[PDB]
Amino acid sequence: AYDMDGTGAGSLEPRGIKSSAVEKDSRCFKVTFVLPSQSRLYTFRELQNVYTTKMVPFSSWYAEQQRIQKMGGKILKVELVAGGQMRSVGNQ
Amino acid sequence: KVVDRLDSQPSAAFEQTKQVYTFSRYILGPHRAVVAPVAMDPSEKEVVLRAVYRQVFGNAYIMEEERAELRVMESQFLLGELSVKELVRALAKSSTYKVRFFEGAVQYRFIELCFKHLLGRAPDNHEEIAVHMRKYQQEGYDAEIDSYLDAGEYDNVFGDDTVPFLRFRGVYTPCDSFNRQCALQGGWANSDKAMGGAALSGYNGSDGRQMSTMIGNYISGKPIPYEKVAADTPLKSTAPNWYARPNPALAPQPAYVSAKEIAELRSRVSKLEAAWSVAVKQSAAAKDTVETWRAAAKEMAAMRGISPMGEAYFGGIAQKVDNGALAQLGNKASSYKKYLYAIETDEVSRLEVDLEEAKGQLRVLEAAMAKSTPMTRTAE
Amino acid sequence: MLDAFSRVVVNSDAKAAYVGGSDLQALKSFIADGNKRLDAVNSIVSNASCMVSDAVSGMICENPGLISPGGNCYTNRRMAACLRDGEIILRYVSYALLAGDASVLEDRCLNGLKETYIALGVPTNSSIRAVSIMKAQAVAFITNTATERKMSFAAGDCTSLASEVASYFDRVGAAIS
Amino acid sequence: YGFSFSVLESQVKNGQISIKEFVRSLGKSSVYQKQFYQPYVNSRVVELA
Amino acid sequence: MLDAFAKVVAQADARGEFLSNTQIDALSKMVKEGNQRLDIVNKVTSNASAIVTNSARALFAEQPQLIQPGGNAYTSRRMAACLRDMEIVLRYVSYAMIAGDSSVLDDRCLNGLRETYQALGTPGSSVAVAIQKMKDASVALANDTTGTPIGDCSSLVAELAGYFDRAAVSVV
Amino acid sequence: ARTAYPYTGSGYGSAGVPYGQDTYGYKATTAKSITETAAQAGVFNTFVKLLNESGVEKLVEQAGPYTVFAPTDDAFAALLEPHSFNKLATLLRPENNDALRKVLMHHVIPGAFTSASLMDRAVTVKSLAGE
Amino acid sequence: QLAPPGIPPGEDARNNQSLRQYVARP
Amino acid sequence: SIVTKSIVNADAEARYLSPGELDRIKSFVLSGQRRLRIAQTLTENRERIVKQGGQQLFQRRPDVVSPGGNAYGEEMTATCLRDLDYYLRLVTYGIIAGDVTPIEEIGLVGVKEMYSALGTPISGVAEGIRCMKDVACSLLSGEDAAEVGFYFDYTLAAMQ
Amino acid sequence: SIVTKSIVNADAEARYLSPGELDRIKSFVLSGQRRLRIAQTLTENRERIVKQGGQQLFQRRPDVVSPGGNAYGEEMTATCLRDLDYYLRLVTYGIIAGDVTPIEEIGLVGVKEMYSALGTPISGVAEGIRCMKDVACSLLSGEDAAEVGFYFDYTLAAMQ
Amino acid sequence: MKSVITTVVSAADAAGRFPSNSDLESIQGNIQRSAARLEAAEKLAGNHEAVVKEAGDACFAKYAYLKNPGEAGENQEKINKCYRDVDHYMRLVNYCLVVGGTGPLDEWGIAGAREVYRTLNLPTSAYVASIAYTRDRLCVPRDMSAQAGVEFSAYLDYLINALS
Ligand SMILES: *CC[C@H]1/C(=C/c2[nH]c(/C=C3N=C(/C=C4\NC(=O)C(CC)=C4C)C(C)=C\3CCC(=O)O)c(CCC(=O)O)c2C)NC(=O)[C@@H]1C
Ligand SMILES: C=CC1=C(C)[C@@H](Cc2[nH]c(/C=C3N=C(/C=C4\NC(=O)[C@H](C)[C@H]4CC)C(C)=C\3CCC(=O)O)c(CCC(=O)O)c2C)NC1=O
Ligand SMILES: C=CC1=C(C)[C@@H](Cc2[nH]c(/C=C3N=C(/C=C4\NC(=O)[C@H](C)[C@H]4CC)C(C)=C\3CCC(=O)O)c(CCC(=O)O)c2C)NC1=O
Ligand SMILES: C=CC1=C(C)[C@@H](Cc2[nH]c(/C=C3N=C(/C=C4\NC(=O)[C@H](C)[C@H]4CC)C(C)=C\3CCC(=O)O)c(CCC(=O)O)c2C)NC1=O
Ligand SMILES: C=CC1=C(C)[C@@H](Cc2[nH]c(/C=C3N=C(/C=C4\NC(=O)[C@H](C)[C@H]4CC)C(C)=C\3CCC(=O)O)c(CCC(=O)O)c2C)NC1=O
Ligand SMILES: C=CC1=C(C)[C@@H](Cc2[nH]c(/C=C3N=C(/C=C4\NC(=O)[C@H](C)[C@H]4CC)C(C)=C\3CCC(=O)O)c(CCC(=O)O)c2C)NC1=O
Ligand SMILES: C=CC1=C(C)[C@@H](Cc2[nH]c(/C=C3N=C(/C=C4\NC(=O)[C@H](C)[C@H]4CC)C(C)=C\3CCC(=O)O)c(CCC(=O)O)c2C)NC1=O
Ligand SMILES: C=CC1=C(C)[C@@H](Cc2[nH]c(/C=C3N=C(/C=C4\NC(=O)[C@H](C)[C@H]4CC)C(C)=C\3CCC(=O)O)c(CCC(=O)O)c2C)NC1=O
Ligand SMILES: C=CC1=C(C)[C@@H](Cc2[nH]c(/C=C3N=C(/C=C4\NC(=O)[C@H](C)[C@H]4CC)C(C)=C\3CCC(=O)O)c(CCC(=O)O)c2C)NC1=O
Ligand SMILES: CCC1=C(C)/C(=C/C2=NC(=C\c3[nH]c(/C=C4\NC(=O)[C@H](C)[C@H]4CC)c(C)c3CCC(=O)O)/C(CCC(=O)O)=C2C)NC1=O
Ligand SMILES: CCC1=C(C)/C(=C/C2=NC(=C\c3[nH]c(/C=C4\NC(=O)[C@H](C)[C@H]4CC)c(C)c3CCC(=O)O)/C(CCC(=O)O)=C2C)NC1=O
Ligand SMILES: CCC1=C(C)/C(=C/C2=NC(=C\c3[nH]c(/C=C4\NC(=O)[C@H](C)[C@H]4CC)c(C)c3CCC(=O)O)/C(CCC(=O)O)=C2C)NC1=O
Repeated sequence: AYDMDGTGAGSLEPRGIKSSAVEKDSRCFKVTFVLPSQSRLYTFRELQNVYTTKMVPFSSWYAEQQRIQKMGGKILKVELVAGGQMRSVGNQ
Repeated sequence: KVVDRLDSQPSAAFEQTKQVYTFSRYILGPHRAVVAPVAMDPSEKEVVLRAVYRQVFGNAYIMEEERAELRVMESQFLLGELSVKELVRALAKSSTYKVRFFEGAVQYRFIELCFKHLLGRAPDNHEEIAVHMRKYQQEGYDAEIDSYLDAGEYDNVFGDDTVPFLRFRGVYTPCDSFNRQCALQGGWANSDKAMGGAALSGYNGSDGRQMSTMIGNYISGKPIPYEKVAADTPLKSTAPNWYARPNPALAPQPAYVSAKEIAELRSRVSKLEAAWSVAVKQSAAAKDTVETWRAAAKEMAAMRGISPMGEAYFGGIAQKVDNGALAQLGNKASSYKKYLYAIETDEVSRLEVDLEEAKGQLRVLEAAMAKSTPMTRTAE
Repeated sequence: MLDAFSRVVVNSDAKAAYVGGSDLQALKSFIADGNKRLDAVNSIVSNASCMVSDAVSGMICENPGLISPGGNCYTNRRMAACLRDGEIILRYVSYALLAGDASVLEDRCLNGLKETYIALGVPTNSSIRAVSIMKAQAVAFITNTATERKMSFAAGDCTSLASEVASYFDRVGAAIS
Repeated sequence: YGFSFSVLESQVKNGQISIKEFVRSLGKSSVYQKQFYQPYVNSRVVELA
Repeated sequence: MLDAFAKVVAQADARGEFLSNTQIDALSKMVKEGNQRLDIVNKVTSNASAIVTNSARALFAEQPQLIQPGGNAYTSRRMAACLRDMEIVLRYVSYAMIAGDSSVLDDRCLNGLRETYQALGTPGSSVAVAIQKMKDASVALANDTTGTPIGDCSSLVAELAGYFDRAAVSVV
Repeated sequence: ARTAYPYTGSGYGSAGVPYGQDTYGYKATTAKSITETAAQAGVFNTFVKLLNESGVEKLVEQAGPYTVFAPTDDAFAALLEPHSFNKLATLLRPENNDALRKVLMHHVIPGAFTSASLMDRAVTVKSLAGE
Repeated sequence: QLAPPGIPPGEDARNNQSLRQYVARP
Repeated sequence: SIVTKSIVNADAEARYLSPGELDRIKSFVLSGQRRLRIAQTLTENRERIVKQGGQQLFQRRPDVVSPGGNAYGEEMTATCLRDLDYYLRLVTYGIIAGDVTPIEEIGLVGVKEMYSALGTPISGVAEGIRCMKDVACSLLSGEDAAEVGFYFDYTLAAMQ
Repeated sequence: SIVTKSIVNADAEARYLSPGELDRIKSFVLSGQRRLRIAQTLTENRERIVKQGGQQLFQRRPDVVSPGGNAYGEEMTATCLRDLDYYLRLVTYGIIAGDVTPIEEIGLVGVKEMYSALGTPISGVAEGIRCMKDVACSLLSGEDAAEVGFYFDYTLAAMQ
Repeated sequence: MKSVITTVVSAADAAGRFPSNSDLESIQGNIQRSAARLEAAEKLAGNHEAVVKEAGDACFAKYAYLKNPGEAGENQEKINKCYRDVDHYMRLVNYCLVVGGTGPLDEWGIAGAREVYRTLNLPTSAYVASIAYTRDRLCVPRDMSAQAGVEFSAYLDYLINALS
């Protein structure tokens, strides 16, 4: 259902990224970042644009930002575009 | 011939108001004719007197200590001996009119003030100002007032019983005279003590110089700038209060303007007029796709039409729908409603809207670009 | 100008009397059939445009000397002025019927009208006839007895307002005489 | 079958979402879970995903 | 048996005191509706047999056990009593609607109906379901124009439904 | 050569203008935040200083669409007249931050009201002060 | 729900009875 | 079915049914009786509904039965009435299921492809369904007709 | 355009154009002259083509111009002939491009949605296009008419 | 716009008076009559695409000579602009039912009409024919209520009297 159901260390499920997003959240970010591949010179695959601007769901923004930081990318701007701030009920 | 006679001519025997007044700005604001009826309640005499004091003094406070002057000459009107024109003649020759509008004034200011008080109009040209100056200098103030009232223009317009009012004629010979009229009456919250500067220059507000602007506009034919006609004006006291596609009311000028935004706006308007002048020629020639086929389709549509109700069975089944002047040719309720969206849906008209509003935004910025030296700037 | 309410106030002010309960039976009955008064005024102002052209043309087929050369209604300008003071008189009579008092009629319309029509050379015989035809149209429109226009009304009696407007019209006629 | 994803297709054509986000919201749609989630056991669902 | 006007008077004698002006403009408003209320009762008494027969037909197409052999609605007699028991409640709901008060409804319709239906073995819940189906058709039939001036009648159809629910909870 | 309002696109049905005027469908954000834009504007210095030391900076830095009505430094300098001075002089004392906060919060409106949005319209709303 | 048996609804006699002389209804 | 759809939507999230879903299932099983009654009325008046809908369709769309039209001839007209009967049956299924799952899974998924492959104008089928909707709602009460046309409207929207 | 489509199909694979694609571009630029000639002939005989196609359509589909039909009245008939002229122009574009990209990108993508929103029967438009195809192929040679009807057939298939 | 409101506060502004009890008393009738005069407003607003249609062909049925060449309705776009004018006038009557006075009529349809209709050869009798045809087809319990019909007909005949 949601990512914060008690799973941590010593769980049966492997350790992973845990979003705090309420289930079926509809909050969304708008992010701009650069992510060079750093593996294209031994796989020899075609290039792609690495400069991206896109909307990312709130329930996936944390795992996305951590993946971007893992692979040497730089994050240039972040904006919450959809959803309120510090709203108790009503993020779904 | 859409206008038959002017308002300088006497009123015809067929019309209750003048024809020019029915579709000018006359029908909108409070600048209308207030006629004294032939027998009056002491209630409704004061309705006439308040309009007279609003007009002849031209928006003056007039404390009742300054009213015990005029309690003699109002009494001949309250009895019913003085007409309204002889009442304004007696009021102009009183001393409170003199100390307010003659006794600290340059002659240009006094002449242009009694043009606005005793008649509903601005000074027209220079030649009618000079004849009144020479009327005063040889005969005095007393004959100067009778030069205004006792001529042709008063009795054909006001008669003897309408109070004077700011005339929205619709037909202006010298043109600018409309702008001078709108810049002489400065809207509903102005006066002549304020616009003449007779209070700031005065000592404890009394004994003020009744100075005047716009005397360079009377002599040289150099017409009134637009800001005194659009900002403070009877045009917006007598406004139609509707939705204008260019809003004619000026925005107040912004602080902290830069030359960069003016440069980009001046490039925008030059692109827009060039686009307009080429979009003009294509209109009314290649305006429609079903236009060449309009002459072709009419002969196909001519055949098989039945006058009586029920035809076009199209097989052995039903009746069918016809016999309407719009409906005989396939048109619906949406066919006449396409003219009601023709700002947005039209390709030519969009350019004409955005040309005028870029002009209106442009015009206020160089009014704000008249101030240079101790002028701090921003970064937008 | 006065109305029906202020008419009793100037009558009580002539004796410094308070308006008591005797005086208010005439005015609370003025309120009871006030809806009939509004329904009667609305029927007249609806067909006021037909009433002038009805009456003035009736005054013409009375007397062809008005459209005779030299006659008082001979010019288009004079015919327009006659159609103008038909409408002014119908306008002030409908003011007086709405107010319930004839005061606004005979200081704003009829005061000074007789010597005006004498000074202009307006013939008074036809002036009487143009007003009488409008009076006959007024009683037909108030009592809903026009030949070719019937208006929707709640059922009831209306001869009192018809008598009142008939009393205003001969006031007009005796004034212009 | 005439299935359609109007909002998703317009958003991806304009560039508001990337092809990754488009595929992500296709994978959690009702069509996908009706065709490749409901008629299978979870072990088979993993393999197909 | 009281009407809504007699209610406030019966509570005024009890304190022994005159009706104050707030009760009076509460009552002149009630008068000022007036025509709407009788338009409502006119619409229900014009279609009474249709209301009753359609509600009974929906009841037996829904619950077939009452007309099953052995049911409480089995045979011509039991059915004739069931047909117009509903018409009795419709009559007394219309009486209470024209009175503005549910005093005639409690006096001579709902007084002792529950142990009457208990002593006969009649299932009171099915009577209540029949009352609800008459209610739905009556409020559906009440708010149509059908050649009446347009206006709102909402405070009157709420009271009309309240009389039906008062009849429905008292039977069962 | 024809059509003043050209369009974006490529392939058949095009006009010669790239998709989005530069082939950018979804463009990055170039504008700075509220306190950033104010601090570079050069005219809202007192406003930004008061926002920072008052603690209201956290409110306006949130992503929520706000309409800020920041007064220029002229506006704060114009408080030295007698009337407004009598009402706001005690906001200079260092223990009165609680009322400075409400005065500042009254200037922030939830929602984005552009100037063209408000032409010939009268709108009533609640600002962050609750008034 | 309903008034007690026999009592005509709306015209009880114990309406404004004092507490010092009120009688409990059997 | 409402129960089925609630169960799948709860199954994807790997959770039991929340009290809202159980509330709605409860309300559905409580209304099942009038659902069956309405399905009764629509079901056993099928002949008049199909006949009168076919009339209103053929008077509104004379081209489909005109010489050469898709439903031209005795056999083609019979087949079109057969299709209308199909859709009335599906509407009864949907009424008893409490949701358009039966209507949409049978007769709506891929209907445009089928009718394009057959050469039939889909707008004619939409007209026939609308005519049947009016005829069928004429035989119901106010609230019943409102709830029954609720499904005809969905079938029309899917068949644009 | 054939060149454009070859370039994109080679671009997705991240390779230069193979000798087959270059061969086909060469053959296209060599035939461009007769392509322009055929486009000439179809282009400047547009009035007769639209007129005679409109006739064959209105005789084959009298319902669309019957009283109340979609193209009923002078204005509606003119608009329908306008649409036929649109499609003839698109066919000339496709003939000069050597491929149906111009026809399909302009006038075919979303045509069913548009004509359903307008209330126009798409089969009538298909009939009009077929009639225009016969009229236009009557004015060409054998091989030219074969190559020209090649595009009318695609437009008809897309407009089913 | 001349209404019940704008009359009594300009009479007070011309005299320099505060709103007295007559000024408040005049707006009390704007509470009673607005139940009737607003009921015709949505009735005309919802069914305005059948009234313009029924008035426009009645105008040309009374005057068939307008479709002759050289006349006002000779071609199709002129008849299209003719139906647009009846739509404009019914929209102004809808506005005047909402304000409660003859404000929007006198500002937007009446003032200056007698010049443009004479300059562009538009016959005013053909204008009042459509308004009269709308006037006699008022079924007083079927179209609207009784007083809403009175308020509607009183604004139709005002336009009839002003155009002639
Ligand atoms: C929809 C029908 C429901 C139903 C009705 C039912 N009633 C009876 C029997 C009686 N009902 C009454 C009721 C009244 N008598 C009154 O005077 C009044 C006015 C307030 C009422 C409401 C009485 C006295 C009887 C017994 C006399 C008789 O009917 O012969 C019966 C069966 C008859 C019997 O019991 O022998 C039915 C079937 N019962 C249902 O099943 C329906 C829900
Ligand atoms: C002595 C010389 C003299 C003139 C040249 C005219 C010109 C003129 N027109 C208007 C007034 C006007 N003039 C126009 C005219 C036009 N608007 C357009 O879009 C068209 C381009 C153009 C008609 C072809 C309009 C529409 C108004 C009315 C503006 C309004 O009512 O708000 C006014 C202001 C007075 C008024 O409001 O009537 C003047 C002075 N009158 C004169 O006395
Ligand atoms: C406030 C109240 C008020 C009125 C009642 C009218 C009445 C009235 N009419 C005229 C003027 C006139 N009045 C008439 C009218 C008539 N001649 C006839 O033969 C008929 C009997 C009758 C028409 C039915 C004519 C014909 C003239 C014009 C005389 C002329 O032009 O020489 C005049 C003189 C002004 C002018 O020349 O127009 C006045 C005051 N006007 C007002 O302001
Ligand atoms: C010799 C010349 C001559 C005329 C021009 C006419 C004009 C005319 N009509 C009426 C009499 C009337 N005139 C009208 C006026 C009108 N009626 C309507 O239905 C319309 C609303 C409106 C004009 C369009 C009315 C309402 C009556 C009363 C009777 C009736 O028409 O029902 C009268 C007075 C009584 C009478 O004589 O009938 C006259 C003189 N009659 C004439 O004898
Ligand atoms: C703002 C505009 C405005 C009006 C136009 C009037 C409209 C009007 N007239 C009457 C009502 C009436 N009007 C008449 C009048 C007549 N009936 C006849 O058969 C005669 C032909 C005619 C006599 C002149 C009668 C008899 C009644 C009913 C009695 C009454 O209400 O006083 C009523 C009360 C009945 C109702 O409609 O609810 C109203 C509101 N009132 C207004 O507020
Ligand atoms: C024999 C008994 C008897 C009656 C009931 C009345 C019937 C009746 N009702 C109304 C008058 C009315 N009737 C209704 C009622 C309705 N309008 C609706 O749209 C709803 C469908 C329905 C509400 C249930 C309303 C709302 C009015 C008054 C209009 C209003 O108040 O605005 C009138 C007009 C007179 C008036 O307004 O007072 C009459 C004659 N007359 C009688 O003689
Ligand atoms: C001199 C002292 C004195 C009293 C205090 C009262 C005591 C009292 N109260 C009630 C009667 C009542 N008392 C209450 C009391 C309350 N209602 C509530 O909702 C709250 C629980 C509380 C108000 C705060 C109510 C509701 C009734 C009416 C009971 C009924 O009608 O069934 C009765 C029954 C007679 C009657 O109906 O009036 C009596 C004797 N009488 C006295 O003579
Ligand atoms: C907004 C206000 C409003 C109205 C004024 C009417 C207006 C109106 N009713 C009808 C249409 C109709 N109008 C009527 C009414 C009548 N026929 C008569 O002979 C009697 C005089 C009168 C009833 C007393 C009838 C019976 C029809 C249908 C047949 C017909 O045209 O006559 C039409 C023609 C188009 C159509 O069918 O809708 C119009 C514009 N409807 C409204 O919604
Ligand atoms: C806001 C109020 C408002 C109106 C009332 C109309 C009035 C009006 N009509 C026309 C213009 C026209 N109006 C008509 C209408 C008619 N001709 C007839 O014979 C019949 C009487 C009538 C149709 C029933 C025609 C045919 C034209 C075209 C005349 C021309 O172009 O010269 C024009 C000139 C500009 C234009 O073409 O629109 C105007 C201002 N427009 C408005 O904006
Ligand atoms: C590896 C570096 C890194 C960090 C630190 C990080 C933070 C981060 N913190 C988040 C939320 C959050 N962070 C907090 C934290 C706090 N609240 C307080 O009052 C305290 C002051 C503070 C804890 C000390 C809270 C409450 C939220 C939830 C916001 C919300 O649900 O609206 C989110 C939104 C994701 C989600 O929960 O769905 C991210 C991505 N991401 C990263 O990649
Ligand atoms: C199809 C159009 C297109 C282009 C051109 C493109 C370029 C591009 N060049 C890159 C890097 C690079 N590009 C260069 C290029 C140069 N260094 C120099 O000194 C020279 C001046 C220049 C070569 C002439 C270098 C050195 C990097 C590696 C940067 C790094 O590893 O930090 C990267 C980062 C991806 C990666 O290598 O992981 C991209 C995406 N992407 C595109 O989609
Ligand atoms: C370039 C590709 C392209 C096409 C095809 C196109 C069609 C198109 N057809 C239209 C109308 C129309 N089209 C027709 C056509 C027909 N009626 C029939 O019965 C026949 C089956 C058919 C003629 C063969 C009719 C009657 C209208 C007017 C519909 C109405 O206004 O009610 C309209 C609305 C008015 C207008 O023409 O501007 C558009 C935009 N637009 C495009 O950009």
